[PDB]
Amino acid sequence: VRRACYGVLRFIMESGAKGCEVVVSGKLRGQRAKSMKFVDGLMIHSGDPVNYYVDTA
Amino acid sequence: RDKLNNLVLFDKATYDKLCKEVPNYKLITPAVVSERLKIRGSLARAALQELLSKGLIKLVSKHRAQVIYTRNTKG
Amino acid sequence: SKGPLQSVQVFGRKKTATAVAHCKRGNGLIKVNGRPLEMIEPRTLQYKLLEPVLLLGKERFAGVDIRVRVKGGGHVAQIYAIRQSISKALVAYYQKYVDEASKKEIKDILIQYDRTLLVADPRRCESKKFGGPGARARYQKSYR
Amino acid sequence: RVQPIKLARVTKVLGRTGSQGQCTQVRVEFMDDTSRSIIRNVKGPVREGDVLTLLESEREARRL
Amino acid sequence: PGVTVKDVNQQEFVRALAAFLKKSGKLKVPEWVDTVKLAKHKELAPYDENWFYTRAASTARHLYLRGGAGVGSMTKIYGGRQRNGVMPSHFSRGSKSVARRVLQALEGLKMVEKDQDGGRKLTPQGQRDLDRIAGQVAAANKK
Amino acid sequence: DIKLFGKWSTDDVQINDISLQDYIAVKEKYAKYLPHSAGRYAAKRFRKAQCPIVERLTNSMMMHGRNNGKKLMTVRIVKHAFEIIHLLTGENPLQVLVNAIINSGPREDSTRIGRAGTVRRQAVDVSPLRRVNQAIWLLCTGAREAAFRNIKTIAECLADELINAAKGSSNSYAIKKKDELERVAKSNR
Amino acid sequence: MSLVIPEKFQHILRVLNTNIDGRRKIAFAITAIKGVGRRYAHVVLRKADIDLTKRAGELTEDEVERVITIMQNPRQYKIPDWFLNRQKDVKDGKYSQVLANGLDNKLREDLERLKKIRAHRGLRHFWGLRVRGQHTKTTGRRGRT
Amino acid sequence: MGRVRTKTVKKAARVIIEKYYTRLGNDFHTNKRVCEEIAIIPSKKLRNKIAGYVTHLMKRIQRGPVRG
RNA sequence: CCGAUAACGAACGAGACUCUGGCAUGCUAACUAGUUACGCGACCCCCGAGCGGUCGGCGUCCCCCAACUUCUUAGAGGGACAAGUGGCGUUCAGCCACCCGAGAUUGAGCAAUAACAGGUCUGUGAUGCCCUUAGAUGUCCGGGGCUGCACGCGCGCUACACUGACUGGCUCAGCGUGUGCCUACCCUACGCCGGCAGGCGCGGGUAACCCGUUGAACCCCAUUCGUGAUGGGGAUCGGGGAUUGCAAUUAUUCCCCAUGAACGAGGAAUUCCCAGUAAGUGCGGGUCAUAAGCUUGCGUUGAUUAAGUCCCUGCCCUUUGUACACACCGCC
Ligand SMILES: [Mg+2]
Ligand SMILES: [Mg+2]
Repeated sequence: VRRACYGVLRFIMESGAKGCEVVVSGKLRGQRAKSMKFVDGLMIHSGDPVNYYVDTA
Repeated sequence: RDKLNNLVLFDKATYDKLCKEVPNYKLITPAVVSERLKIRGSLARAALQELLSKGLIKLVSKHRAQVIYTRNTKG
Repeated sequence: SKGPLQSVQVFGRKKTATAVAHCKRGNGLIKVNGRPLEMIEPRTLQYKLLEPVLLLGKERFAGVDIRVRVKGGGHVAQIYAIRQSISKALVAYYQKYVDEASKKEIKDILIQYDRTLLVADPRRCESKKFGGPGARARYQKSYR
Repeated sequence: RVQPIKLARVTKVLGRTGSQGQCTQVRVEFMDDTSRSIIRNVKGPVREGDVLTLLESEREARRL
Repeated sequence: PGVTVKDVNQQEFVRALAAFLKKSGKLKVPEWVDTVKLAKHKELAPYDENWFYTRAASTARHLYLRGGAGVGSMTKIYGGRQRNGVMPSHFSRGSKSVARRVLQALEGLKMVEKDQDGGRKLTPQGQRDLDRIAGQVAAANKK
Repeated sequence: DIKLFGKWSTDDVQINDISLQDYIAVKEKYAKYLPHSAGRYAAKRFRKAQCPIVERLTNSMMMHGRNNGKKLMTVRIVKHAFEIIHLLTGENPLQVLVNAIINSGPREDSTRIGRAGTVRRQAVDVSPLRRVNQAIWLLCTGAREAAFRNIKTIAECLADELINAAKGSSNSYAIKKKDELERVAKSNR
Repeated sequence: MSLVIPEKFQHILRVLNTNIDGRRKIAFAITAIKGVGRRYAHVVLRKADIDLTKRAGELTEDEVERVITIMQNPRQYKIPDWFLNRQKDVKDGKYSQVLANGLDNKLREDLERLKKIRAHRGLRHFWGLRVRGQHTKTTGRRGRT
Repeated sequence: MGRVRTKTVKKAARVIIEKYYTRLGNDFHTNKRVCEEIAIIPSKKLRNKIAGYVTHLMKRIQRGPVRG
């Protein structure tokens, strides 16, 4: 998972963008669920412009 | 202060008092005359327009919620 | 004789109640919704309607015919819309038909007594939020 | 033997007092004697220049 | 001397015209007028015995202001406040039959006629009578 | 000239002490035909001072659920009350109202958060604005208390309250509470 | 005319099996009788042709019994059939109206009818619970504590 | 009160003055038209705030040595 | 934010942003919106007014056979920025008052890093694991109950009255909705019967066209009641009539006639709130075959108090002490 996320983030930044963030949540490693966030570049969260600036999947 | 058992119909002992002193003071209103004469108040309202018909008491307001009368001009 | 095209239609709005004062040249006459100014529903607040003609005299209204239509709001908002319409139509009439020196010396009389006769009230209402029964009041919460 | 009721005029506003702001503390001067001046505390909103009554001669004055 | 019902108090006008209909015995009064209530929301019977005349006067004055209004429009106008007992109060309309019979009787004197579309309006005869009655109440109010 | 309710001009009234002339608005500049004006007086501090006192009383006369927006009923109540006091006294109602305000304003009060002896521990003189506000509020509350359950009406209760406060009788609720507040403040000076 | 009280004015009146107050208006004084309601009074007086503006005690002796028989015999004076109480009678089908302790014993007659047939409503009435299906979770505790 | 500007409007105002000082004066209505062509400002509510701080700075730059 | 500054160069959040409200007699426009004027009428007024008054009566996109967009609708734009003056300020960032202005602080949405063993596997054909799977925890049908009542608490609705109740007249709003893929079920004008809920026949409307000029409530004006648990209150309960459905009993709801109970402003305590605000009065929508004492957006009438504070309850930053780090509901 951690290698794949780094590869995906590298591909996204190489395609050309101001920033990207990926969040993976679930039963990683042990039974206790843990969430991993890999964020880089500029990344807004608030206001109207986020709708036509970020793509959420 | 338990009950007031006011008068719904005049007896002579109240009507004679009505004839002389009711048209003798400025602020004559149904509530004031009711508390002065121990009358019901609907009777006061009726007698007040009877005194208006007699014409010795003037009206000022004629309102649905506050009717106000007065004595005649003297001096 | 029959000089035409001397008339204005000036609106007055107050709390969603808008009133248009059709000011027309003619005999001194005032009517709203086809009804005389005195022959009107709010006998208690009749003085507010009489206020502009009281402060300006029927002499300034001699060549003035006013027909006011209202199609919105409540009752007292309707009153305020009507009186603001009368005042605004009169000042517009004096502005665009005679000298604005006269228009100014009639404007200042209104503005020195009641500025609402010339400027509408910005307040209308406020949105009610989903936190309580009112715009700002909240539902009574308890802890036990 | 009884002190008569007198009036004093506010000069300048100092600030609030009473650990809630429920009373404002202001400096006042006597209209009877302009040179005569004290500082008092008053409840309710006060702006400068207004004149307020005073039943008592001198009550309290503290440096916060 | 032009007198219009809109130029005087309507509340005095309805009394004035109710007096006219009271003295002019042409109203087709049904037999249950002493029993029913004017509205579903109204708890108590009317106090005045001439309430039918008053309703006829009021609806004549309303048809003067605007025509074409049917019985549904009449009962919507004459609706009021239902206290709903312990439930929060609401709005309710009046009795349809009372307004229907008042309107029907208004054809009897031939001052209200049905329209080409829905509802009924005033005849020119009624338009004459309304302002004719308005003239005397205006004269009384002035003097 | 203004003829409030068509009569009772504000030209003939005066304020006996200069401590209240700045706030009472019975002057010709603050003279109004009718005590009903949406003046937005609550939008800023000290803006209610220039508001007419009659309008202030009209606003403050509605309380306790039943009356919270019935301004027209309040205006008719004030009109009838002023007519009644004019009948009972023979002079201008506005002067009676102003005198009632002056004789009802409590010149001192008391307030503390520390451990008070009886009610409040430190006595403090009030502002003139608080004087006027408490006078109007006390008059309204006294009229309402008098008329809570009895045959008398609001206009007449307001009338007797104003007359008692204007003359000074120690019988009006407003002046009674005024004397009580002054006595407690005097005890806890 | 706001005249004086007549000498033959009764401050209370004995009607049927109860008493009313002559000090109040007639149309609400007669409502003191069990079974006689406000609308029922305001229709029987209109059909019995009296003046509403007068009080109770100055009704004449013949007028009292005239009102009594008017209320007691509503069918034969154009009172609408839908204005009564015991309409479409549970026992004898007659559209009658009862305005006395006859109403009380008729109500008890229906109550014991329900008890004898041991219906749901009868059992609920006998136990003192609610009968119309309203919730008893948080109300009706005054009758117990 | 509550009318303190942010670096977003402060940085832009300083830059445009020292790039276009010969085209600016002490009139806000003039400057707000000046800022239109020299900068693509996405917001009407921003261009006038940008111009307003310029006039505040233009008063001071004509008097003394401002940091710009 | 200015400033200093072992920091520099940055980024997120706040802000900036989007929606609404507030001025736009400026523009574009309008028979699914109107306004003025004209011509017919209809009535009043006629002594005589005669451009007298009213008309939500009829016409002027019945295609040549009036103009206009103010009022109505919605786009493009503008307008407000501490812009100007005076005062305070390191005269820096900024603060106060005031003129002119519609507005000199309109409300919302969005909303960082990180975390909670906070809630939902009863939203999903989101799902691991476990359970069951034919006498089933699948699935259908009949019935019951989820409402059940010695008792306690929470959110609410109506009340205690006269600033009222009732009766009659007068009279003004805005959100938003209306006939169906399955899916049956719309919003209602008018006319007649009945008192009523309702019934019948005719329409309009898939919609600024019809309901609907949304003739609402409160409020306003007149009448009666008259301080009496009373004409305040309408709880419980008897009987009768309709509506919904296959089905109303444990009353779906609604109408009418019956009784009028506790309640006379409610402790110890406690909630929310600064202007169109609270509060009174509402209207729609949601659930709906029938349904609102609930909730949600919008209207109407409309305040007293205050432009401060750490006193209680909490929060933010710095310093400080720590034997706490499951973090003071700690440890001991
Ligand atoms: Mg009775
Ligand atoms: Mg933000």
